Amino acid sequence: EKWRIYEELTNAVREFESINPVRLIPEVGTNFVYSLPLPYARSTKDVAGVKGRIVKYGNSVKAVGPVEFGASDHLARAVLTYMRFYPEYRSAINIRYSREIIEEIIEIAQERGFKVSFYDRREEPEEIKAKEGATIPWGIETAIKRIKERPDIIYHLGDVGKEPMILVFGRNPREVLEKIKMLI
Amino acid sequence: EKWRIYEELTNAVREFESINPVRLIPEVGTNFVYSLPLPYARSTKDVAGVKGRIVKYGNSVKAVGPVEFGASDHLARAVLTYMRFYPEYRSAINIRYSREIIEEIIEIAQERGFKVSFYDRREEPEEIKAKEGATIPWGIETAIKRIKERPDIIYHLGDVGKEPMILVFGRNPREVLEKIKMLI
Amino acid sequence: EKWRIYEELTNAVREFESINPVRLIPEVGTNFVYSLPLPYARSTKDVAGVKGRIVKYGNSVKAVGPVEFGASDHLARAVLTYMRFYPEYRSAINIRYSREIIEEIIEIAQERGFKVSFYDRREEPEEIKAKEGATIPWGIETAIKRIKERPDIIYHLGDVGKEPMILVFGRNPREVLEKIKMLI
Amino acid sequence: EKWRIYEELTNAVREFESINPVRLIPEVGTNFVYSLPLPYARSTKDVAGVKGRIVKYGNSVKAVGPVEFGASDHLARAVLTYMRFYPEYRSAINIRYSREIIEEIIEIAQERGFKVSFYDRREEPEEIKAKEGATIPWGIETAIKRIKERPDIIYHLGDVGKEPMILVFGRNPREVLEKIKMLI
Repeated sequence: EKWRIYEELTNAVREFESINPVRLIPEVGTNFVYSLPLPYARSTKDVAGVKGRIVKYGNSVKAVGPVEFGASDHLARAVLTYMRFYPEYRSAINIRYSREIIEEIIEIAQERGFKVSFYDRREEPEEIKAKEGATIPWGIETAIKRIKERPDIIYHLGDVGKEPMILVFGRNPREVLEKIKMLI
Repeated sequence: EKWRIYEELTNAVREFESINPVRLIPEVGTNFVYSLPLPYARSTKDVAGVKGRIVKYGNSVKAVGPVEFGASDHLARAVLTYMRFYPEYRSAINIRYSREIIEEIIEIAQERGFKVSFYDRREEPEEIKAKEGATIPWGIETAIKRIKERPDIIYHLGDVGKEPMILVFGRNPREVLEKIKMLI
Repeated sequence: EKWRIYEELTNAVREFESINPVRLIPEVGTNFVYSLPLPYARSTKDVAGVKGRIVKYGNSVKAVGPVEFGASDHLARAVLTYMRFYPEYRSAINIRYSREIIEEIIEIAQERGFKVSFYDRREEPEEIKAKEGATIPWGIETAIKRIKERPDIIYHLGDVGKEPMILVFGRNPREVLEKIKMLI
Repeated sequence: EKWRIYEELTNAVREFESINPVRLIPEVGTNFVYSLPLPYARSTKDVAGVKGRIVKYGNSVKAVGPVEFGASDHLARAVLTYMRFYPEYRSAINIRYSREIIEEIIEIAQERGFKVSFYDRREEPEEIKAKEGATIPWGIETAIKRIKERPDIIYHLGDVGKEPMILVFGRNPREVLEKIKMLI
């Protein structure tokens, strides 16, 4: 349970840093999470993330803090919502978006054969926009229901005051880290 | 020169953290800078900033790294451009924007008596939007030329893929930190 | 009553076309409305407007339909809200926005002792954006409260899916049209 | 040639009004154009359109002016670009966008073996946004290349200051109008 979660993620984070993925880190920082399995995964508190995320350091990246349950808020909701459809995928990571990265992700998905969906906040029902915290889950579902298969990659373009993101899911941190490795 | 710059900023950053300004930290992180005086201030390399900025940690903030020249890129250009109008103001800091913070900043500026200007990227000439790195300086000038006096505070609302910011300037880090202290 | 209104608006409209203000017409078309008096003016049905508005023809403008009560809706609701603060200002017109046009208006505002204000859908709380047709009222109220004087001109920039607009008011069509001319 | 074009578009327009498609008209108004043939169709001047377009009247629509060559500009440039890829598709119409309308189009697209594509001004390089009237060509090219088939319908969501739009094409006005009807 918990220890295994804390160890596997803590390792992935260390390896993530070692491969030095600077071009992939957004401005808000990258968080890498690993949730508890259902039905115990009821809140972001049940999901382990990097406290302070991982930010661009010099010509490298740095995890500001240690792995702790309740560390991540936005990515946890995403993975948590995603589990409502694929309960085995309790790991995820958010990386920077840009034409190059997405084009290159598309190509690789094409090759290694795996789905990528998305969601556009411009197509979001005002009412949902109104309710706080309802947007991230809305996006995940929209994206998930968009295609027929399971999307390993879900992204969205920017919106007023909000930057674009690329989310990549895995059943555990090692698998997530593996997709990232490919991206290079 | 340099040592004095490195010391004064390094102290302010330590004090900034101590006052624990979590509500004021944006998602992209807060950077606090102190530039070299003209004519030596020719690039962001001549400006000292926090490497990795200062991010929300727990119910607090944390400066990811040490103070170094060339640490800041976006705020340095802002302060650098600002100096073209008020060469004595080589310090600045960017904090989170929101109705509350701005309303409260307005009120205080009213009280302690000091100017606040702004710029809107929606009123930005396409051509400028086109040239990379020309936007931050454009904003600063627009904001500076907007009012007749010197604006200690310059902010801007969000835009597609970009969040809103509140910039506050001072002639040195101590003065900047003092405006922030008031904000509480 | 109604006849005096109908006659006046109908004449101002005919003269607006006559002066040929093509560059001041927006893509959505310009509308010119004149409301009944308080408390009669209880809805957009109590306001007279151009059916099908006035639109760009060739290198000229053209009124699409005749003046009728209820013809307008948006511009009508705007003047309705505006009358809560200045009951005698029952006439208004909406014209194309542009840096060039708006600056002209400023100059003239200064050169003629007229006041101009604005509002921003970005500073609009999400809650209000959720209630259909609650935005126009919000805008007008916002712009009027932004200054102590009565704003003859109220504008706003573009928003996702919505174009910028400049609304000019007056006691009657003559006053309103009278201003258009200075601008021209 | 020109007369056959004039006559056909003029009749389709008269019938469009006749079917009363109010809910399918945008605030900027709907235009219906029919171009000459390649290589004759060398500019928007070689394309026939509704002067002053067709706009919303009451609970009905109305053509503001007669059919003339060069009447259109945007819709005309769109079909011009579209003809570089499908030379025989010289007719097009632009209609109001909305989740409800677009979904209907999808269903019908599926239920009638028609293809639909789109473009996004957000994925538009800043360089292209800088060159006046280079966006429409960009959009059409983008949407057409997004899929291997010919897209009968090309749409796009709203952008700052610009509304969303759904463009439907056809070999001639009958084909185009023919589709509008299914939608209705």
